[PDB]
Amino acid sequence: EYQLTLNWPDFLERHWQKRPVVLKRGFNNFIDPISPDELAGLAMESEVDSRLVSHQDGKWQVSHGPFESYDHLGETNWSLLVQAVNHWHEPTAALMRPFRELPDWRIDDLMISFSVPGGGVGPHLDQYDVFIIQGTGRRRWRVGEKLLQVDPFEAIIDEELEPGDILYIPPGFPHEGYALENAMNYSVGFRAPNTRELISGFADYVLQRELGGNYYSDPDVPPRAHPADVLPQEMDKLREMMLELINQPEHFKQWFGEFISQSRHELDIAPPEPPYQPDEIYDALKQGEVLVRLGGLRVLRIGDDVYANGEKIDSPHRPALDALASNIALTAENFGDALEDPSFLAMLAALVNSGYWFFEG
Amino acid sequence: EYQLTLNWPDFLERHWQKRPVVLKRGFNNFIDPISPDELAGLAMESEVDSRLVSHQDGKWQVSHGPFESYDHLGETNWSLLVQAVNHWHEPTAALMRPFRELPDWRIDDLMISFSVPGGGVGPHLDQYDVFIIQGTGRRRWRVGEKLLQVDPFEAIIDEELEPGDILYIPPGFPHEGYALENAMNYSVGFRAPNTRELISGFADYVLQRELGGNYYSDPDVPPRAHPADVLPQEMDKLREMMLELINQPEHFKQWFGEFISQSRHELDIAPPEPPYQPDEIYDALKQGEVLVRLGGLRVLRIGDDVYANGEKIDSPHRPALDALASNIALTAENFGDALEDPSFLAMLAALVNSGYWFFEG
Ligand SMILES: O=C(O)CCC(=O)C(=O)O
Ligand SMILES: O=C(O)CCC(=O)C(=O)O
Ligand SMILES: [Co+2]
Ligand SMILES: [Co+2]
Repeated sequence: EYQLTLNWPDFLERHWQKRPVVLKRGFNNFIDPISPDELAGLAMESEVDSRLVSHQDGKWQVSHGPFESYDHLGETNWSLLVQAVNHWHEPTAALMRPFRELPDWRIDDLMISFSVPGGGVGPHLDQYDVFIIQGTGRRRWRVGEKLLQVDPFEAIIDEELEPGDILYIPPGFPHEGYALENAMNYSVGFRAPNTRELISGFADYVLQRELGGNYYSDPDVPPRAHPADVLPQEMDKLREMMLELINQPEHFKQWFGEFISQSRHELDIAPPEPPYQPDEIYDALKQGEVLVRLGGLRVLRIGDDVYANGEKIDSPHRPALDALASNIALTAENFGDALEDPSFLAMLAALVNSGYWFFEG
Repeated sequence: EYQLTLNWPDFLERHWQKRPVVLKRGFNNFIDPISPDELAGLAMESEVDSRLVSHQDGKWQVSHGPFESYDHLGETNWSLLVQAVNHWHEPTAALMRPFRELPDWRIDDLMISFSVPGGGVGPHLDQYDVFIIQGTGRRRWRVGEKLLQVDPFEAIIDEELEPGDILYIPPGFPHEGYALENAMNYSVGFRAPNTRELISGFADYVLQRELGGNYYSDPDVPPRAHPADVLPQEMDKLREMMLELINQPEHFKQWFGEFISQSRHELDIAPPEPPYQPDEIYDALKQGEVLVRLGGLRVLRIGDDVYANGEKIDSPHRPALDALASNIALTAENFGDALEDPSFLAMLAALVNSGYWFFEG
């Protein structure tokens, strides 16, 4: 397992969502989980979101994958960036574990860039927190003060990253990175909803479930000098209906569990055929087999319920469920007596048959 | 003009959104604004929403317009119902004026039914308030107590309506009406949003305007024993973001003005060609011409702004604008000095060119 040398309370107190910082030797003896060639290969696949970025003579150029080849690209001034490699490559997903000191619901995916000297995407800022882990090679990273693609900035951090160095950047800090030597960078990205996404999502939920069917009612309709007027008390009442629908706590929790447990990038969903019967799940677990969560699959506990990729999961076996949320790899011990409950077993079978968890690989 | 004999404070105190009631002789010497033949003719048009409802030997049958003919229908047991005749026929729109004792924003449209003896749509309840005005002929109306198409009920009102009688029904009271003699009924309908429609609309508004771009921020991210958990304080914060976006008062007002001023039925939008220049509007008004609001067009005042068919209207000429909201027919006096303001004139020209108001007809 990858192991951070970070002082976490320090980082949280001084840097998280406050100030960028180079974590020198964040990882000791850093070994890359994937090679440039493997990355390129991955970028050859259609299910994978990737891009190639180039710059020559002052002018940029972006291409989107999949790429049939790379036959002629150049020695310098380009970079291949692949989103969510952790959805497609397990060793890569291992890089994200140490960052579980921060909450799962806030973590996004892992983006990998390979760059030849000069390669990079130019000066910009992002709306999300990011840890950029330096793998093989070397890159110059610059970060300016809080103000996509921005004007040139005066740097407050200007560093050459070495294998195992990590650059943390809060949202809104302009930054710029380019390779000095053939370089792999691993961006553990975070994600945070905005209010627009929240109200949109919740509205979709309410439409789908046919909730909020209560009509404005006015047996005490107020008088007005002008019949076309809409009075502030009526407005206040309608507004209050809206707020009240939002404050129905159980519905709020269910909607948010479904909303937030969805991923921002395509998952490698491969439903088993033929489907698993509950008995197979039982037997396999009892025989000591490991149930593995699909890479990038979001699984979060909200109250007593667990939410996996948009689906709610409810069971009177609390520790087993919590095991589903916390553990990437699972064994019979994690579930305990819950495996004797056939309703629970059928639930696990449904999850596996959806391709959300798989045995061993 | 049609004139109600109703005691309005009584009706509001005892009946509005509380209890159904037959208003005997609501109108004196009631003259129908439209004939059965004209209604049928209207139902022959494609832009018009209508239906024919029949019952024979225990079994119902519904057909939707437009109808090429009525050649063979029967002497009995059917009814033609046309939605929003006030969108298509001015004398009909005149029936709605007396009901402006209730707020414009709560009023819907006017639906007209013609029925031969036995004709009617059967026992049902509605989610909106309605005044059913009896025109020519006679109908038996029954209304049961608060509980679409319902089981048979024990009536609390069971009356034969005569020309000029009006049956008021609050939402949720089952009712049943059928003709005794060839009968015209005029339903002045009301409408009230539900919470689902409100949050949907507001969400659409926020998406369209790109509002709510503020991201959840957690420099004070709370500790947890389990990394997959989502804590109640974080939930409370997200919820609070939602509520706060809803409570931005000016945005709330604009969104609601745009939302509520839309009609539930197709309008007769006929943009003039060639378009009116502001000067023509000025001249026509100055010469004494009458500017007429399009039938069914919703125009409502919210704060200082006026909203017409989804469009916001802002002008430092308050009385003129208020005139746009309150008056169906307008003359130069209604606008006063505002007509000397070319920005205002251009505004009127835009409204007319959209077909929202027209000169004289
Ligand atoms: O790995 C890279 O070079 C790019 C990382 C980055 O800052 C971004 O794409 O937002
Ligand atoms: O005019 C009619 O017969 C029908 C009125 C009514 O109750 C309805 O359609 O909801
Ligand atoms: Co960036
Ligand atoms: Co009805």
